Amino acid sequence: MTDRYSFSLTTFSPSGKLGQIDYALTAVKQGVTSLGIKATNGVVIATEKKSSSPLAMSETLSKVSLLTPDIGAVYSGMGPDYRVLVDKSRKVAHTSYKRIYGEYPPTKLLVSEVAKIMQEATQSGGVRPFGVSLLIAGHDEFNGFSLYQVDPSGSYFPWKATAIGKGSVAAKTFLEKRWNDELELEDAIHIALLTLKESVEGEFNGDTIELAIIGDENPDLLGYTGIPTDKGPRFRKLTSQEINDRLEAL
Amino acid sequence: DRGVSTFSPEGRLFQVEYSLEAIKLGSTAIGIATKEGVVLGVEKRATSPLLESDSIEKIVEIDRHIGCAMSGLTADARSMIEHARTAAVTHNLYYDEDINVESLTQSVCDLALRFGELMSRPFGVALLIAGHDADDGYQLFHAEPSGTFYRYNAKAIGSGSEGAQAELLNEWHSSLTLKEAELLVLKILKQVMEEKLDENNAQLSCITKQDGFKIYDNEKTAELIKELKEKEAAE
Amino acid sequence: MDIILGIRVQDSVILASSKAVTRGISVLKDSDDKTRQLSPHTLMSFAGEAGDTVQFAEYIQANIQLYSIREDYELSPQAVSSFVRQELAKSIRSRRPYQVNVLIGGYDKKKNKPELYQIDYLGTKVELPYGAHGYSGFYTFSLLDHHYRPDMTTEEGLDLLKLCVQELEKRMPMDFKGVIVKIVDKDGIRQVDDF
Amino acid sequence: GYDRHITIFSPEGRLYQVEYAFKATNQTNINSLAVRGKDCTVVISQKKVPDKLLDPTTVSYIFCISRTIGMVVNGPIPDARNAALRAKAEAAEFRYKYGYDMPCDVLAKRMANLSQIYTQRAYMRPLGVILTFVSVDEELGPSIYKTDPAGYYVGYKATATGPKQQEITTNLENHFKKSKIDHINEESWEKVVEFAITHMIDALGTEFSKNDLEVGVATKDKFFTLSAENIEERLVAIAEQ
Amino acid sequence: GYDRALSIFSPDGHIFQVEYALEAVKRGTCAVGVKGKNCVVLGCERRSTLKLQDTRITPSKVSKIDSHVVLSFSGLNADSRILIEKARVEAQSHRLTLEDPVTVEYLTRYVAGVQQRYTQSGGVRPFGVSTLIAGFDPRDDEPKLYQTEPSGIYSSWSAQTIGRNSKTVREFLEKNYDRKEPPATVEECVKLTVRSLLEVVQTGAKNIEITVVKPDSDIVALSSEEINQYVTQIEQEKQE
Amino acid sequence: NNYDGDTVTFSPTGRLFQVEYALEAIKQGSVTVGLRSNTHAVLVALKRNADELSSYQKKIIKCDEHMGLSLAGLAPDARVLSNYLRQQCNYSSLVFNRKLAVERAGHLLCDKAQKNTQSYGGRPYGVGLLIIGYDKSGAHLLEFQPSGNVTELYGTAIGARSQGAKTYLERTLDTFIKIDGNPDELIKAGVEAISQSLRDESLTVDNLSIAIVGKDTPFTIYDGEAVAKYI
Amino acid sequence: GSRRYDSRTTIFSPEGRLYQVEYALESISHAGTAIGIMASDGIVLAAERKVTSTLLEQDTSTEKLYKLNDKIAVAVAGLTADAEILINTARIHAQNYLKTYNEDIPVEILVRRLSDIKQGYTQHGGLRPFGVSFIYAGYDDRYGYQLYTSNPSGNYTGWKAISVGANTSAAQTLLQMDYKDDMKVDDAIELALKTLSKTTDSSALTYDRLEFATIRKGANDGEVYQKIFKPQEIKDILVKTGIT
Amino acid sequence: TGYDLSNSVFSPDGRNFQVEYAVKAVENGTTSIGIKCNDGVVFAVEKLITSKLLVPQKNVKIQVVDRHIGCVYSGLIPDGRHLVNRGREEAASFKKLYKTPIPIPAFADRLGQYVQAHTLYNSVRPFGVSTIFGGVDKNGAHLYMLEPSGSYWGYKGAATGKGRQSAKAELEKLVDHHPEGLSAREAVKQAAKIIYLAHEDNKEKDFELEISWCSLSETNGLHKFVKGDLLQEAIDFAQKEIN
Amino acid sequence: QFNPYGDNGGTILGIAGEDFAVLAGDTRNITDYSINSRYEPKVFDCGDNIVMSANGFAADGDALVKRFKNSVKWYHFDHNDKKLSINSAARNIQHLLYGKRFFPYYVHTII
Ligand SMILES: [Cl-]
Repeated sequence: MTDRYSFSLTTFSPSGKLGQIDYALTAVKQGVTSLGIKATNGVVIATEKKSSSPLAMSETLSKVSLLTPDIGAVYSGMGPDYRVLVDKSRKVAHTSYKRIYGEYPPTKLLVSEVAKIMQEATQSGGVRPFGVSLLIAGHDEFNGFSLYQVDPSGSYFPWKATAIGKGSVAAKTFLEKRWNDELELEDAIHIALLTLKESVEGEFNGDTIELAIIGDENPDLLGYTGIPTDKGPRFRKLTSQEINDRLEAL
Repeated sequence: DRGVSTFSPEGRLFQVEYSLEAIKLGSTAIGIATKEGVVLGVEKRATSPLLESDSIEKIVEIDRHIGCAMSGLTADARSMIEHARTAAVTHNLYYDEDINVESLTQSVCDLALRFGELMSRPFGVALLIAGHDADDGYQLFHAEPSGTFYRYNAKAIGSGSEGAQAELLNEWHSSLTLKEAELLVLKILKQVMEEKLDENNAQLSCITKQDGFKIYDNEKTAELIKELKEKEAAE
Repeated sequence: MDIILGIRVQDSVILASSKAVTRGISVLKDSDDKTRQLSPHTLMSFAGEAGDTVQFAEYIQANIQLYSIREDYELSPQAVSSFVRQELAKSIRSRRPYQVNVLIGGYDKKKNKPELYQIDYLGTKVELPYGAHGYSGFYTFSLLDHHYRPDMTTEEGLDLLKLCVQELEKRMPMDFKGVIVKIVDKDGIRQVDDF
Repeated sequence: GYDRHITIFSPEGRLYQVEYAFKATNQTNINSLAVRGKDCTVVISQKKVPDKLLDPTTVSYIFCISRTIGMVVNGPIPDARNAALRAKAEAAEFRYKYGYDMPCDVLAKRMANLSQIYTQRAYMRPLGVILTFVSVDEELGPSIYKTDPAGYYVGYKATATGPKQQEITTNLENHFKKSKIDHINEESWEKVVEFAITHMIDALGTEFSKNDLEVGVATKDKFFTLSAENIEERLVAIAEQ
Repeated sequence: GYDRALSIFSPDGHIFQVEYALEAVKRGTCAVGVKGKNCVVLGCERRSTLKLQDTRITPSKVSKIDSHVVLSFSGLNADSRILIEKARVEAQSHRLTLEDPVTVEYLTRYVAGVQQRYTQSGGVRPFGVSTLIAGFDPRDDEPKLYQTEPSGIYSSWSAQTIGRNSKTVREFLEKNYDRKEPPATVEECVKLTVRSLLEVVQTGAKNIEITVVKPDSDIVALSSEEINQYVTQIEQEKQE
Repeated sequence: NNYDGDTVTFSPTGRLFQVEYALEAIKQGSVTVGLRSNTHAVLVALKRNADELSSYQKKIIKCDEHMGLSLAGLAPDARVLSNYLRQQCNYSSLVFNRKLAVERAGHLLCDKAQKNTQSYGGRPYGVGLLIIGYDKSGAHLLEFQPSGNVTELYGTAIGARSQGAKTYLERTLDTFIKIDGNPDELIKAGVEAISQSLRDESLTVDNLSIAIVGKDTPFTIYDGEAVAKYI
Repeated sequence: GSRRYDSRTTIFSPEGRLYQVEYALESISHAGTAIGIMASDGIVLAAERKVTSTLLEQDTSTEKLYKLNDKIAVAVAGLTADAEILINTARIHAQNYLKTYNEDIPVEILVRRLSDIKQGYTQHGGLRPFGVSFIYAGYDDRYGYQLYTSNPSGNYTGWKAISVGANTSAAQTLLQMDYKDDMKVDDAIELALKTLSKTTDSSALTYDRLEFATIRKGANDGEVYQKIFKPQEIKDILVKTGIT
Repeated sequence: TGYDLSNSVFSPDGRNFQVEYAVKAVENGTTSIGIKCNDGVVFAVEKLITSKLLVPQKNVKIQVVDRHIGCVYSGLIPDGRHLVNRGREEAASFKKLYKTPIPIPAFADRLGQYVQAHTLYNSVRPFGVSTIFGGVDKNGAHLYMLEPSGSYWGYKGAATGKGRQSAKAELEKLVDHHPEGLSAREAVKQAAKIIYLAHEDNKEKDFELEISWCSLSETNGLHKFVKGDLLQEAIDFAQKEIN
Repeated sequence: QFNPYGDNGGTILGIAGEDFAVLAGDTRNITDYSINSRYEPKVFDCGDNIVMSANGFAADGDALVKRFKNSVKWYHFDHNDKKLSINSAARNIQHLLYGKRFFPYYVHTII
């Protein structure tokens, strides 16, 4: 018995390709489109809620996840792989940072820790790479707002705006025309909804779209009062109603 | 590929059988047992004339009463000798006595099959273990990588083994003197060796109850070589 | 083990270490050298628990010599002293700590300056103009406070050292059988045979 | 093609072992169904006992995981029981560690994460089973959550699993289009079971005796399975209307 | 832990991994060892496809194991560092327990034992390295020169070469080296070593490294100009 | 063919080829015979040599004062298994002050051989054993096969040409079973049994190997001039 | 068992080469080119970013040039994720040395240890090697300014000027042509950029597709300063040498 | 293909071919049966007499677990012994912790999970035995049958081995003709008959009969072997029915 | 606190002649002021013409004799039924005793 697979399942081919990483990226290509846009006073991340069945409750399945109060994440590719990455990402934020420094990690460093986990699945024994690409939006005091992409290889890149998955090629082109360095958060949400309508085919409403923002602090969502320095989470998930309001003036 | 500890359809371990082929490529080693002592001789076989032949160590002491000759992948024998020397000294420590030649051989042969997926492969070297004890007297053993050992009155291992063994079959009798056995090893070595036998490319040794295990000098062997040539020309 | 002294002067470091080895009511030896050369320009004297002292000294010596071969380069006295301190700092929280106190006298060839470090068994390091371990310090420190000057020569340092040994021989309870003196300077390490 | 033997990616970004585990799901040739009432969650499954020598009471694919959670499995019984034992242990440990009964959806996620590990780690094979968890959660009310060999899971208004799953699914879809609500508007669990059996009869097109069915019911603070006579009583009520 | 038996026997009785490790040695730059009457000289080739090199900081081919023993090699450079490190550690460990520096034979035996261990241990491949180990035993003036190889066998040599085109330079040494009368002086020994490398090298500029080891820890490396003088002298005598 | 790479693989017809190949190693081995009466149990073994200059490979091993075996196949594997039996017999004596039953001895060997046939990396044992003994329920003879299968018998034989001796014992069953209180006659029957497996060679003084255990007889082995009586 | 699926990453070819190391080098040859040039009064590190997108955040980005300590930096060529694993190890190793000896780690010692880690992955463990080649640029008080390179084999060598990644053959010829020993930093800056400008696979070399860094003694009196160039600073140095 | 070369690998059908190959080894083995009765169970097995040299009554195949459970199996005999050794460890640790002897359904799952575990990895081989087992506990009598895949069910009657179909047919008749129930002493007689009838499928070598039983009334809820007069009475009953 | 040692009393005596040797010992076994047995032998024939007694704490004494008797048995198995000489037995017993140097057998052994 015991795990006898102590050797790498991802290796270099004669051409220099790492096959399993390439094939993981192919799985991401098949995945549903998700995107992220950075504004001057915030960041928006969005994706389509592809329902497996109309009997299924799509509210129970959350594609956009809170990692820290000021950091959020969305993906394209294999959902189960994403779910466990979110669990590990939330934990590593505590174990390797918050329990040491008494504060949440900045976006770039949390991204770095997630990238490390994904890199190890590329080299460690008896495992395949994760079949997902992440988009991680976040805010911190000294770096401000930021948006990162993380690939199956463990590589990460900062973006002004980008898209991943099914219709990423067209969606990136759309964002190049609309993006400027003077965009306000509401303008970025508007552009996000426009970009996403192109890739979505069926119903386009608050129930089939999942969208969250990294913006101003939310004291009402904090849950308590009495500490002035604690002002609330910058991460907020837009409700089904809030999305539909913006779809009328579209 | 395939498992290291795999049986063939004939009922033999592939790796053990392949290690035996490596031993056939090795240099010749011959042992002869008499009532006056046991003689051990080896072909040095220097790969180049610049190589200082006296540094070729294919005959080796295990204890004062046990000697050892080797043939095959000789580098593999180092840990076997190390184990044998430890086993011999350890037994003396535990029991205040010399260890039996057979018990020493058994201890070495226990390492043999300790391979698989323990070490990664069998040993690629065969050993001739010669010695003396009070119970069974002068003895010669042939220790293989199969974990098997046979006692022999006389035995040859290495590239010229089957030709030398057939010669030993005819020449050996129970009343051989030590001097007769020394010459007989030189005679048979000279027959199976590629290059011409002399004191530099061949080495003799013996183990007697009185003086223990001794490797002969190149001066002593040279005289035995000269004595051998004269006796063959004398009839 | 008992008396080890160290004096840093203008151009050298001088180490003096007692020759006696005593066990019970018997002086087993009166010519013991309580020092090891760590490198050509670094010398370490030692004192403390029996066995621990030599075992520790030689362990450090081996490590520094290994470094010298690996890099083909001599570590600075400051670097060696820091390495030694860390080993003792690890040791003190071990199952069985090294009960050894050391002085490290070295000549830094890059700075062209002598250096004397005092380290106790807890891993407590200090750089000093003059140092001592054990009960010796209770006499020699006050003596050196008075007579020591920073610009002294090696000869002046030896006379200053003679003054310490004389005081110890007068007021110390135990017979420590004199001292072996060694000088560390730009030209390396040498022993004074007539002291 | 060793990329089809272990759980590593194929050139087109697929895990064939996971896909083949899905096909093992229908090896038993049994269809299951789950629906929610106001106060309850009902799950029903076909019971096929082909051999006459079998003890029919021991032939079951429904499991009582905890006092509040029930689980029905679609797949071979060895993997089914493997999953059942693990879930029971996980639900027990959860209660011990965190001081309250493990919710249905949390257990579903946990088992789904375990299933995900088998799709990524090579030495472990996926289980060839689809696990449907049912309860009346104290926070979320009547609950249906379903796990598969891919490690995917999601909540359900209602659901069906098996070879003829699609026929049952659309049958339920068409009812909820008509009723305009997320559940069966019914007071007693007895009539919710009657609904479940009635709509399975319509979808599959077969009639059922008392021994052809297997029923599990989740109410507040307990999940229980029905006996043959409890089902027979239920079948009589359907026939008399 | 990774357990796979990588070094295994083949039907014909060969361990291919060990034999393929020898091919790596054959690819490596040439290295030569010649021992005279009162000295040993280690010569080493450096390939000249690498210009813009920094020779101050680039790892030297000949490595000091202790103050009295040196080690040169042919084959995989990265592999050699592991053997050299282990040897240097064992050298200091021997001084610590035996209170005497290693003999050249002992140091060779240790390094050869390490190389052998990697030929029948699970999860590891053999060292793609053959070494020339030279020096003088403590309080001894007899020169010592040993060779090791991936299989683990080791032996003593009056003169020996390893690496690429080593069979050519071995041919040269076999007729030019007299056992009855070895190079009597340092100059004679260095010249014979340089001559032997000039059969293979190309140019005698910054391609040849020479290291001379003499008794009582007297080791020095020759500079470019010093080596170039031997190259200039040999070529003028050649034109005859 | 494709299903004989290791012991962990079943063939399409449900066979374990590595176990069968291990069984083949026994057939190549030199013949050995086992038989018993109600009072004594006897092992007879034909020893094999490399050549005339070599010794004859010892086939019989003592496990306790009341138990031992003969081997056929890989001798080092017999050494491992006999050593295990020695330890188990010994554990029974030290802990329970109880002589190990010959039946339990068999059960222990069966379970030790089995584990090597169900796990990756390992290999089956390549040797067959005939265990004799005298315990609280009288004389016993067991046959061990490296598949794990252990069988209690009145008489049997394993190795090359073992079918000849096995047929003889099947005919002689009624005779030799009643040889009670007579060691030399029970051996004679065993020596005559092994003689039915001989071809071109005959039983010589340094070729034959006999062992016996019984009611008032500890397990003892006879070699050399001590077996000249039975030729 | 699992033997069936083992690639055997740490074995020799019949020619005596390490398959996986050779294939890792092939991978690295497609990575963006990185150049190191050592002058008498400093060192230059120049690297080309891999096909940039206009919506990439350029100022808050790090892909090629990483800081190991105050005196040592590295230029990366290959898998970035692999490089970061090794960089964190190197950063820790430098701090271990400082903690032990109270002195900044000599450049070669850091390089050797990082190279020894790479070597390990080629000889044992059954894992794939790191698909990374480094250019180490650093200073210490023994050898002064130093350039090294290491590759997946774990072999390292010292250089006056060197290139890694794509088009090294062409890049090394150009460096060999115009390099001389009495060169200054400002001249080396110009050489580094000119070489990339000619070897690049892009249409034209721009500020947004480059990472640049210097290690001078240009601080105040006998101390070393590391300058990781900002986007605007690269834009200015590109105009100042007349490339744009 | 190659899907059948490694254990724990799903074929495109969703099948584990290695387990199905282990079933072939079971089908090759001798016939064994189990009969559930009024207040207990009865086990029986076919022992092929390969030779006259086999000692009668002294190669026992049926195995006891704890003091109340009987186990019999067909296929690779060593694999069956390994499974029983585990069963005994499982039963011991249950009784150690919970005091009461292990219930039969509880015991059945312990074996089931263990056998199922040997279908999860390629580093182990599936079990080459189908095991018929059962006994008496607080809830009464239980009979089970466990297969290489780890699959088990409760049974009124159970059979496996080379003559399983002949035995199954004969078992089905008993279930039909005795709806109210079969007694313990009757089940022993019936067990003998069914083994003799199932021996028609293995009739080259003649055989030896071996029976055991657990009954609340007859054996006081403990597992015992049927021997002597009661065994010979059952043999005679079987001999009379074949003729 | 639990004390793992005890004193079982008794005394033993060994004398050697020219061609013979005797090993005597009383048969009384005690704890404190109570008699446990009037006949409990503590002199044992261990085979190979070696007699042994380990007097003091009887539990340690019995354990030692038991282990030496076993050592003789395995000496035969491992060395072709060779007779264990009295000098070899003595050295073997030293290792048995010193093996528990830091938790000793509380006995005086005579062979
Ligand atoms: Cl989890």
